[PDB]
Amino acid sequence: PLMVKVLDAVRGSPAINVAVHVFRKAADDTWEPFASGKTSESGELHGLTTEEEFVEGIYKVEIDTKSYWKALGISPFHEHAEVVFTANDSGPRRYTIAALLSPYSYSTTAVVTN
Amino acid sequence: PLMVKVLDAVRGSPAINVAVHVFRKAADDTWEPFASGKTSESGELHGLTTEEEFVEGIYKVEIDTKSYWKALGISPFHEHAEVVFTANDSGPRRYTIAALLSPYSYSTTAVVTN
Amino acid sequence: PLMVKVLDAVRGSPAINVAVHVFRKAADDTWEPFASGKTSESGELHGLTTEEEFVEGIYKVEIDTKSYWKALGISPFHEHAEVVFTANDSGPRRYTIAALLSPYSYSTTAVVTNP
Amino acid sequence: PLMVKVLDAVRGSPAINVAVHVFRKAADDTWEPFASGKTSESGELHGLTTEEEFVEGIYKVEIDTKSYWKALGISPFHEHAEVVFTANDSGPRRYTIAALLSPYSYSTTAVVTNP
Ligand SMILES: Cc1cc(C)cc(-c2nc3ccccc3o2)c1
Ligand SMILES: Cc1cc(C)cc(-c2nc3ccccc3o2)c1
Repeated sequence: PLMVKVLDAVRGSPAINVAVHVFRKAADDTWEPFASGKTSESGELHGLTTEEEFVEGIYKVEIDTKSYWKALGISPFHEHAEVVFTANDSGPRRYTIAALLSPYSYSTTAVVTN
Repeated sequence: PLMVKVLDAVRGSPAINVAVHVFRKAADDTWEPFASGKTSESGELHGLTTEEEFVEGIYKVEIDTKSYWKALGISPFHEHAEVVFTANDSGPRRYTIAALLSPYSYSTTAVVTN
Repeated sequence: PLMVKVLDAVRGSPAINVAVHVFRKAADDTWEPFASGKTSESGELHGLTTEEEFVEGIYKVEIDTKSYWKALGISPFHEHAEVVFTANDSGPRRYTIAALLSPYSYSTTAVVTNP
Repeated sequence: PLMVKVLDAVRGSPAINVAVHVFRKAADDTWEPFASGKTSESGELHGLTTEEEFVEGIYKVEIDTKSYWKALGISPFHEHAEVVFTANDSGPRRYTIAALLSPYSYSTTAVVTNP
């Protein structure tokens, strides 16, 4: 139900081997680790969770943009990109969190489908 | 070798049934029709051309954003979105022209891969 | 030294009355409240801090996009937009944090100048 | 009534010395040259036209992004960014055409105000 896709606006390519961490907000308002991985050669990270586990709640997707740029020998602005949203059962069932990265800028969009 | 993908930033969905026209720049500097179609339920338009036909040159991808918004009952700013680029044989072989649409704004990125 | 500007991609206008909260990473790694305000009729928020107070650190600029959208009758996707960055680590700079908002998408850019 | 502002997403700065050509659709459906200029050190281009001259029409703002990038040693993807819109068809408005540039990506937003 959750996929993350990352693109590099400088090179016009997927952003490969980017670390991504997902957290779920706990009842005490802290962020608890939920799932993680590294984007593939296609810039995608699949397999993070299951329908059973991805219950309604507030989630945060943290994308390690700084390490990505540093590996390319480029100084970037942000520490990371963070995407924070509520998962809602009464909306479509599949969430794609997309991010488009530049050194001093990023875009993120949610594509929510059935 | 050429795919076009269009997303709707207002609804968080693919932009479906969007008309797309591709032109190739002729020797006399006019734009000649090259290929066209409508985006699918996934917001994608595949099958526009072939490797044989997609020779080096300057191409323009025109996305009929205004009709898309009007069909949703929303007044938009732009007449269309236009993406103009040179196809280069010494780069990767597959070009994805992506567009992210809002009523008063759009983003476009090229993802060029092997 | 720190300004925030927010635009609305739906209406083609400044995003007015957007709440913004700034935090700074403390020595204990918690996010300490640093400054807050709301965007004006121009979509800008000025006067958050001073060059004396805006020391080196890791800052988080939280833009309350959900609270903004709900008021135009849009149930938007994100809770807020968070912009996290190291500031002033090569000496004082001026930072503009710009954000462009749509209900299911946003972008943010930093413009950094050396006075 | 017509301003263009351009930012560079790579450097986190205004995009300076960017050429901009504006055209207007003529009665014969050709693109007639309307105004041109270059962005300043602030990334802004002011003074393109006057409210008298900026009549209703379909306008195209061509931003010469390739010419810009080639100079920072980036071979970029696009030839230019084209922004095409109907203006002033409900009476005079003020238009800001903003663009955010990366070598393989750009975004553009319009801010439209009624004086
Ligand atoms: C935030 C943003 C900006 C742009 C120009 C494109 C996209 C985008 N999001 C995508 C999700 C799936 C496949 C292709 C996609 O392209 C996302
Ligand atoms: C992150 C972003 C993306 C785009 C296409 C535009 C802006 C933007 N933010 C602006 C604030 C004041 C004047 C012009 C502005 O343009 C900010």
